[PDB]
Amino acid sequence: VASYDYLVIGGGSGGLASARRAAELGARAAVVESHKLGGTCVNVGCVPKKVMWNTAVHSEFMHDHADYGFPSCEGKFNWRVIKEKRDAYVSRLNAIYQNNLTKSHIEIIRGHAAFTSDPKPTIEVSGKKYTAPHILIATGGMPSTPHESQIPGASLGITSDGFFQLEELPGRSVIVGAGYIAVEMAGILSALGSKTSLMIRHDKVLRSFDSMISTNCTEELENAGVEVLKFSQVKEVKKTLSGLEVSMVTAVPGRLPVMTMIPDVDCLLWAIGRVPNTKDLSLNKLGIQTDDKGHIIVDEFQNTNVKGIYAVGDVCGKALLTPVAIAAGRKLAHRLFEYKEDSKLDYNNIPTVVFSHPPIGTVGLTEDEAIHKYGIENVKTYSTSFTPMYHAVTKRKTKCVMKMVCANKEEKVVGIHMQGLGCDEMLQGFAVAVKMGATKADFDNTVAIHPTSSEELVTLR
Amino acid sequence: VASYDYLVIGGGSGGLASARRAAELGARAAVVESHKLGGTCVNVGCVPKKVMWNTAVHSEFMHDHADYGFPSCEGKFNWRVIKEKRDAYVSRLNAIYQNNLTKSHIEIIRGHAAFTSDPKPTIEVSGKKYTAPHILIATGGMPSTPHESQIPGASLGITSDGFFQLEELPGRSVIVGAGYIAVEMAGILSALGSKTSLMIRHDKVLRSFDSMISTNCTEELENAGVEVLKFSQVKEVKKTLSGLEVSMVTAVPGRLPVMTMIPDVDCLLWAIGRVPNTKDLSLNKLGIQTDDKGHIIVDEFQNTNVKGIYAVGDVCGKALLTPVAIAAGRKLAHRLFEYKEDSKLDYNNIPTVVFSHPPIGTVGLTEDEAIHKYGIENVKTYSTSFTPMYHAVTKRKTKCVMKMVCANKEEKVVGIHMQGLGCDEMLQGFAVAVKMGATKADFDNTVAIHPTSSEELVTLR
Ligand SMILES: Cc1cc2nc3c(=O)[nH]c(=O)nc-3n(C[C@H](O)[C@H](O)[C@H](O)COP(=O)(O)OP(=O)(O)OC[C@H]3O[C@@H](n4cnc5c(N)ncnc54)[C@H](O)[C@@H]3O)c2cc1C
Ligand SMILES: Cc1cc2nc3c(=O)[nH]c(=O)nc-3n(C[C@H](O)[C@H](O)[C@H](O)COP(=O)(O)OP(=O)(O)OC[C@H]3O[C@@H](n4cnc5c(N)ncnc54)[C@H](O)[C@@H]3O)c2cc1C
Ligand SMILES: *SC[C@H](NC(=O)CC[C@H](N)C(=O)O)C(=O)NCC(=O)O
Ligand SMILES: *SC[C@H](NC(=O)CC[C@H](N)C(=O)O)C(=O)NCC(=O)O
Ligand SMILES: N[C@@H](CCC(=O)N[C@@H](CS)C(=O)NCC(=O)O)C(=O)O
Ligand SMILES: N[C@@H](CCC(=O)N[C@@H](CS)C(=O)NCC(=O)O)C(=O)O
Repeated sequence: VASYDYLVIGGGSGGLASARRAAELGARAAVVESHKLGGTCVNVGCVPKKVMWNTAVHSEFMHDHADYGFPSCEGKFNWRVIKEKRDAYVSRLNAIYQNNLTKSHIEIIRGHAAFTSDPKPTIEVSGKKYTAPHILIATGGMPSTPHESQIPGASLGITSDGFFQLEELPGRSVIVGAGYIAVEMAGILSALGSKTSLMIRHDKVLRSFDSMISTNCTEELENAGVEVLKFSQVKEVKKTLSGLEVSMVTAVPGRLPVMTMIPDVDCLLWAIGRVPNTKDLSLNKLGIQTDDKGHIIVDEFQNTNVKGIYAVGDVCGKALLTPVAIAAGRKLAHRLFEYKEDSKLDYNNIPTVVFSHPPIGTVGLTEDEAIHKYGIENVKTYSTSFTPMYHAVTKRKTKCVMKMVCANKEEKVVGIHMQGLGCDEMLQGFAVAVKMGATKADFDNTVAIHPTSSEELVTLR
Repeated sequence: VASYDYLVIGGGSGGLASARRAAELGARAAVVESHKLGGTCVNVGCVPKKVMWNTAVHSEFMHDHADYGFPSCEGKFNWRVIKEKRDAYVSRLNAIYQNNLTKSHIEIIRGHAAFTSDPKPTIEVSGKKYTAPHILIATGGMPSTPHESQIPGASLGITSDGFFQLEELPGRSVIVGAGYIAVEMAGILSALGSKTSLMIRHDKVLRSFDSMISTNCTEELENAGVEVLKFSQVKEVKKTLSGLEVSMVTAVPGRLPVMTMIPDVDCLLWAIGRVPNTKDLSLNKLGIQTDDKGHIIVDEFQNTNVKGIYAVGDVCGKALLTPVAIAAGRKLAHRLFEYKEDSKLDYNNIPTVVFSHPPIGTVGLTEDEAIHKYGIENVKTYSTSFTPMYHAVTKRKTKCVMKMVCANKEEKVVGIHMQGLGCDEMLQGFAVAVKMGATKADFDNTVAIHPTSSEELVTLR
């Protein structure tokens, strides 16, 4: 039984960040990884998604070429070209992260870890045992898929994982789900030329975001040529002579249900949820608490219910973002190796960008949430809607919407919501100000930058 | 003699903003304008520049088309197309601003104003006299040009004003100056295909910015194909059979001066400075103080040395930006019409974006300025240099540089400097945080947004 100061299970964002910080503090750490380092962020998430987004962005801008005095650009996107370059870039990152571990003197244990029956928390990887007074579980999650028992033929569809394996642009694609990943995929496929449908169970996408964003976002998708099938769900899928055939039930409220067949589907993409990766850990051998979805339960300091066992990131099922896993993993290392007992991540005011077209940036409370938190009488919002200067000369148009949620008399800024060109790079610094507890006067007292979209947030009235 | 509560001379940013705010407060105001409403911002500055920038941006992105899996885009930019659309957009703004005045019940007095000999401050416009207990001078400035006496043939070159009148893309262009406007013009002309030279008196452009920016900016220009003629100046200009011929002296220190002729120049653009527009105001009839450049002298509350006469904007020659004139004009109206005596603009921490390629964002103190203000021992900087993810797949490259200047033990953030893709929209919110007095811990305690360029500023080490 080889002993370490810190044993990290999972080599993704959370696991890598925590191990690296602990190593700086003097800990002798090891990272167990069964697949590729970089985990979801590098291999099948953040990075490859962003590259594909940059690609779709090129597609749109190329529609405006003629308006801007250039000659029309004629044609066919070649998926294999960018696919090959994207994969290579991912290969470059795997090698970098491996190097990052080595230079820090972190040992890399390759293989699948599982807890043992042993009294003091001990894991086994490929017959060998390993132990540490501090063990971090950061196994992330995976895409959820329907059971054939509930939706026959479900296994004919792919997930975001399968998306990153595609070698050609699908002619006809149907995306099922209404969350950010669904929105993202539909927008990329559609910009690149796939005939795309997005199938949602209600009337709007991103229903957990501020209602101004869910509304605007659903409209922007339609305007960009994505067919949004509202109040619809898949009843069954089947392999026809040429592609798939999707049976769906549409049940608009105040109406009779109607069954529709969607034929000649090349790609059926499930974007319905993510499941934690805890199933093969043997948690129960130590009685580690999970919820009924398999998520590991932790307190505010990332402690599990077992002493010296912690969990961070997607496996805990809260705020499923790379920077959250990183920050929680870092704070945890300072708590354990620097004896900072108050060291923990504040889960409020975490900013999010959704890579739609145009992109979405959000931080803090939605209008409804502030209304529930402070009372209708104590909530004031400010908002604007405009056409970015970029489109002053284009026939194609996109809008920019911004909303500021204030609370109390002081008008403390408790939430910012926007969609528009530039919003992806604009959010970060306002998130700093929101975190610091700025009020509307703080915003108003900052001189504007002209001409930009960003200045709109500092000149709201 | 028609009397008003507030008389505003000049219908640009400063004048329009002040008059509109005063009118909201109940003032009976009039705006005197001899040309077009919107002044420099609308007609020959901010707006038309930004449109041209968006156009040059299209040019660059179109170089990356093939890398991104698209077919190569072949050719010739048509200047007249965008020029016509740009002019129309400007026409649309003039009509909007005129309307904005009308709905506010602001009278518009068309013509050129000049002060009279009359005891109580009174102006005359086209034979009629006008008076008010409060008179704002917001006449802006103009491009500076050399005297034929010092540089023979100087009058063959054009200014940024003339740039907005060009009907065709110049084949060969030479820009003289090292300030933001010079940088901006060279970058637009060069991206659009003009064979461009930028002639500077020293070794770097933007010498008043942080040295990290002046260095990076000069390098980025060279990389983008702009020829930067260092330590050079124009000795004479002459009209040859086909274009202009520019005689220049190059005087590199540690070297002998060398005279060079630049032949076949289509466009010689002077971007050497701006002069205040006070020459035809008859200031001396009231003894209003100016400096030796003709700028109006004011105190911290925009008061001139004469009671009930104020000045804002470019004519005062400090922080020559549209949003500064606007903010100072607004604060002044609240002081005069809302009796807020402490109402004034703080000229510290004003943010600036330079529309280069890639764009520049700056706010607060340069490294040298903080060193002079707090002492070497009390200044700590953090910086980074990286290649934006956008270029992970392109053969063409641009860099992103960021620098944070901290002061004292607390590490208060006193200056932020960056250049890179997205920097134009990224600056605003960090400028809010800087204004509020954030420290490095405030930045560090804000969760990052991945993957973006913006996150680099919150994860500096
Ligand atoms: C398509 C997609 C797009 C996304 N886009 C973004 C985005 O733009 N921005 C953003 O912030 N977030 C984004 N996310 C979410 C972000 O990727 C995740 O929140 C983040 O990767 C979670 O990190 P983690 O460390 O919890 O887990 P992971 O990164 O999943 O790491 C888990 C690791 O543990 C390994 N492992 C699992 N079990 C074991 C075991 N028993 N033994 C050994 N190794 C094991 C796995 O192989 C893996 O490498 C996206 C996610 C997806 C799916
Ligand atoms: C090429 C260029 C690009 C720029 N780009 C930017 C940018 O991107 N962002 C930014 O923030 N700033 C930019 N600026 C600077 C910004 O335009 C100026 O700071 C701003 O317009 C100054 O406003 P103002 O009200 O002082 O004067 P102006 O806007 O010049 O207004 C002066 C007005 O007074 C009128 N007038 C003058 N004298 C009289 C008189 N005697 N009687 C009647 N009317 C009179 C003039 O016709 C004019 O309309 C740019 C400037 C230029 C030249
Ligand atoms: S996609 C890989 C992830 N990288 C990042 O999110 C960048 C993080 C910043 N550079 C930072 O906070 O320092 C990832 O998994 N990173 C793990 C890591 O240790 O950086
Ligand atoms: S280019 C014309 C200028 N407009 C702006 O700078 C936008 C200002 C913001 N909308 C704001 O601060 O409200 C300009 O000269 N504006 C004058 C005005 O009164 O808005
Ligand atoms: N600031 C935003 C919006 C554009 C903007 O600033 N527009 C001004 C002209 S400079 C406008 O349309 N003003 C008209 C009005 O007052 O509504 C951007 O640059 O996209
Ligand atoms: N955040 C910036 C920089 C890109 C970035 O985040 N790169 C990471 C990969 S996700 C990297 O190269 N890491 C290598 C390292 O640790 O230096 C952007 O998105 O452009």
